[PDB]
Amino acid sequence: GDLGGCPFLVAENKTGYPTIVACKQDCNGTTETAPNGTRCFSIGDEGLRRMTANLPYDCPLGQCSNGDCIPKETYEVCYRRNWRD
Repeated sequence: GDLGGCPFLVAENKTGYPTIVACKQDCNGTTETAPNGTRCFSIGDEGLRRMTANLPYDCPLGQCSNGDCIPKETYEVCYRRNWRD
């Protein structure tokens, strides 16, 4: 063991409910894949990082299938919430 461990970056709704922004990631060469059917936003780690903190964005909803966030063509307001910045 020693493989993986990296947690998934999350967007949140106004009150703090988290949703992942990617359905897979690479952790030091180990791929980690979210369970099929998991709710996600199809914006990616990059997308979350580009969001201005504490501002509302219309985030595209999806559902994980084999490591990919498959968009539902629906949207929900989501936020990037830093500890500090």
